[PDB]
Amino acid sequence: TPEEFWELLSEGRDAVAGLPTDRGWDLDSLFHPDPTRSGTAHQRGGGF
Amino acid sequence: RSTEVDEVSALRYRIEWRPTGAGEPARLDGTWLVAKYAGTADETSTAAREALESAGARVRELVVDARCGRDELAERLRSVGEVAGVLSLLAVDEAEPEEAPLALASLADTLSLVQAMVSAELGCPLWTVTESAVATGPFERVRNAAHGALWGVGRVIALENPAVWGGLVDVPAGSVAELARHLAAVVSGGAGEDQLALRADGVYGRRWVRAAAPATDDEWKPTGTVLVTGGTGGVGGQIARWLARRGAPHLLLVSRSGPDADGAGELVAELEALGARTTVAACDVTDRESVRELLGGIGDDVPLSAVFHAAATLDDGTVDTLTGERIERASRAKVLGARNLHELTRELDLTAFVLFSSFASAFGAPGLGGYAPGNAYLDGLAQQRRSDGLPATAVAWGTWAGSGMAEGPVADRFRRHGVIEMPPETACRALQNALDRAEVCPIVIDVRWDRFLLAYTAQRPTRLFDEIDDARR
Repeated sequence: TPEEFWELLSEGRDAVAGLPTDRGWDLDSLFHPDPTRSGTAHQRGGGF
Repeated sequence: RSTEVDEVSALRYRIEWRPTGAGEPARLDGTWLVAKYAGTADETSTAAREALESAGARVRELVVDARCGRDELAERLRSVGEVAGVLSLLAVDEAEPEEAPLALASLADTLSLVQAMVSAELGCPLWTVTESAVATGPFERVRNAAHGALWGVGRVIALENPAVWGGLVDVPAGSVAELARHLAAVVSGGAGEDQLALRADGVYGRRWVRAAAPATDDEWKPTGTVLVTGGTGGVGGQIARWLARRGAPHLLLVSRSGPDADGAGELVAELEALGARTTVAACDVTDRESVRELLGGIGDDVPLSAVFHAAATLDDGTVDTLTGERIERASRAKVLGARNLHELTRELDLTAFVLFSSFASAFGAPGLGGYAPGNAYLDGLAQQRRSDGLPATAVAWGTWAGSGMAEGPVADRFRRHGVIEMPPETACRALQNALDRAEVCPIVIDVRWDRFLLAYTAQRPTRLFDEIDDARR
């Protein structure tokens, strides 16, 4: 609700937790020491 | 196109944390144990006191120090009455004995508590709190594997006696909100769940997930020096034969005695005809000085490319009357050797890194409570390596068809309910497929699901084996 959004803005927090798990993503081969490897991401979080 | 790989495709399994809901809040009475220990008095004490008094639980403060046997604590527990709840806080904000990481005061203390409660004729679940022991995703970082060993031994104890265990919650270190928002929803939740991991939004539980086999074309370079601990040792010799048939002029099949243990003629003949002169060993592995000597024994060119820690230090895993020091001395080689290899290869470039753990750590079968701490430590080290960017693998394996030492009456007991056996020939291609798709902790075991359920469920309800439809039988 917009009121909850205003509360969050007032207290000044962030909503960055991490990648979800319900969507059935692989979540394992998404990263590797080599950033140039195909099928590899970089972000280890975010608001979902 | 084609698969022809149904065996390995159905052989693959994973561990993941699906989100979970909540149980039932409770407003009940009962002397709640807190196990405050000596130096664990922190804000958690005040939080637990306030929450339990709000819920009406009588917070029973107790002070405990280094190992006190297993009788006096039971005697003092007999002087309070019925305890309706225990909140093991012994492992929070505690360092580790880096000299002997396997030997931790927390595991011995909690095992003494379990034994004393068993002698205390109480039968109350012992809820334990951990700090970043497990990760609900590789984006998180784990700082200790001894806590994973505690997880494994607690799961083993739960499988031993249903009435004593129950509760292995996880809380992020230096956090208040995660405990505050749930509290009785988990510690007194009516719904049966034990592998709880409180974190920010909600909770998660360990769950078995069958993996898939996407097509791949890469393959690790067969040549190059490869370190294979344990020497011949059955499985180790079979892996050496597999590497020889793959092709490797030089490797390192380290044993505690190396060529002096067995030596053999057929093994060296295969290693020479199929490959070339492959160094076996010159010393043991549990000593850092031995690792230094092995490093000094490295020549020039064809350098080390893979490490297969196939330690043969496994002796027994029966709980009975366990002691932490006994487990430590039984599992010196694999833990200390793995730590030495990790610290000695921080900068060296490696192609593959296999800890080569075993099965019965995900579920903790009875009579195997000693191998589980070592498997948990290996998995934790592999997770640390992967999160830090260095290659590692934490494969968990079952019983081989030709395993002379790893197959006996216990193997027959497993055969009569669940896994029957598995041919080591398929193990080679299974390992190749696992290494191909950048795997970390793959599970390769076949299970007759109906027999496994009728042998595992028994009296303990658990949702761990619920997410796979093939296990509905």
